[PDB]
Amino acid sequence: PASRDRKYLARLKLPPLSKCEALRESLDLGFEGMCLEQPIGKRLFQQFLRTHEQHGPALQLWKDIEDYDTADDALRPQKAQALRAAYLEPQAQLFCSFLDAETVARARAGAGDGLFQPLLRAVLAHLGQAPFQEFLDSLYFLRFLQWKWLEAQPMGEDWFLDFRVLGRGGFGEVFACQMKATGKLYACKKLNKKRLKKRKGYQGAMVEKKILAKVHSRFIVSLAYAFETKTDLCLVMTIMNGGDIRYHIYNVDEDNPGFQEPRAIFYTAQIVSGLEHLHQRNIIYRDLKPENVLLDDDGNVRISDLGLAVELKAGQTKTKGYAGTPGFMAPELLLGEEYDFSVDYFALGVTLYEMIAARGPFRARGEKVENKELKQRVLEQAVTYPDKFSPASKDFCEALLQKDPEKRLGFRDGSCDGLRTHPLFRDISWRQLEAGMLTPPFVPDSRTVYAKNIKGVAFEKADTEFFQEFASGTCPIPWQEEMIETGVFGDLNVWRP
Ligand SMILES: CC(C)c1ccc2oc3nc(N)c(C(=O)O)cc3c(=O)c2c1
Ligand SMILES: [Cl-]
Repeated sequence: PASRDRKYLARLKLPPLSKCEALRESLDLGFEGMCLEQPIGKRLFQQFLRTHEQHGPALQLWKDIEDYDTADDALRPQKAQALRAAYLEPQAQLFCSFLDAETVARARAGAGDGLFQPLLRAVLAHLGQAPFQEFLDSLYFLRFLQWKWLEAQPMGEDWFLDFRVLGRGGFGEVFACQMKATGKLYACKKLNKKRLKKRKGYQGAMVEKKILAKVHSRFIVSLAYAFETKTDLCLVMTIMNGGDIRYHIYNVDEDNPGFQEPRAIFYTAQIVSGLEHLHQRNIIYRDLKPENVLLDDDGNVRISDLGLAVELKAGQTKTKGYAGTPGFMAPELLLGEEYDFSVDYFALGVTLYEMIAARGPFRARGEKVENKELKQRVLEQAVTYPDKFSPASKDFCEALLQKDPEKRLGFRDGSCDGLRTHPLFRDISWRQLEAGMLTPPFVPDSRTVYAKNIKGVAFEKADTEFFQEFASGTCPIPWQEEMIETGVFGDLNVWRP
């Protein structure tokens, strides 16, 4: 697919303003939701602030804090100094007068990791008041509505060209496809309708869809579009051309398999960030393993396949249910007891162990064991560590592979902050990692392909009613990201050529 389609790009055209009146009422106009969380909203909000002299200081301070948050440690002292001199001095041209004396004085002191975070909250609080109100009453808000109208237009199977098959497995096939208008590459997972019904796979598919839709993280595969065809239910999501971790452990360098420790730590840190994102939203992954951790072109990883994931309702702290992969399921799960997010951290310990050791903690390399035998080992067998493990790796895996979930390291006080402070992540800049700034340790070769692999019922009302609910359409944030990434936003959002 060495070519976008101009026929479908032509369909991406901004509507007249009258077509956006209906949308203006039936839409969440929250400041946080519109101008911070939605890329096009933020972009248009900042353009508004740019073009209004009085909001210049607040805009540039906002940008410089974000600049400081992603900068190299060597440049941070300088950028902190320049920032304070530019915005936090009464006589400075871009002095932010809207701040309190308390916040300005505070920001002028200290040089910590979380510096300017109180300052950012103060700026965003200010911007969400008067400047936001002015924005709603400006052309830039109307332009946002135009983009939102375009976002809501139908973009089903006709907008996607499948050009290669990636996998064939449980419940359907996975294709690599191109969004025709913009040319962006996606992975499309197609679930066969008849097969789903036959396996009663409605809950598992619906739950996965809803989770992928509501979650937005660089360490979890994103859902961009959800639509239906005559035969399939389709999920268009982030493509990951590097393939799964497991392949990279064993099938590159087969004479010395396993990752170098720095590389294993990098992926672990990325996985942790993904897990935290789910756990902070009361979701349990329940299927963490090398084969479900995928690599993209740049060498960054994401967790995938949320089919066994479960969301706790409000008030609920633990759940019950046998689900997962043999060798990665925690003891408390295997015993049929209640469990929380701790099960995912046990799986992380196993995942990290396998990355370094090039084998499971409970089996030798290539050993085939029956599920009853492997169940006994997880519950009873103590994990041994070969010489490739450093003191940090061993200690960390020992902490994660605790059979008792009370003694096990993981989610505490609404975060993984306690886990981050382990000496294993000594050389990891969490701040840059989470912003996707860190250079990955290994970059996959685009030439190289990192993989192996190769009834009649009628539909009722409840089936079609379910499929429409499933086919929720375009996911707002991933779509906006796409419009910007591909330059379609820049191209259509002009004023004077
Ligand atoms: C055939 C192999 C080299 C390959 C290349 C790209 C891939 O891109 C993917 N993207 C996804 N979102 C998911 C997923 O959502 O599970 C899975 C894959 C692959 O398996 C996958 C496998
Ligand atoms: Cl205006």
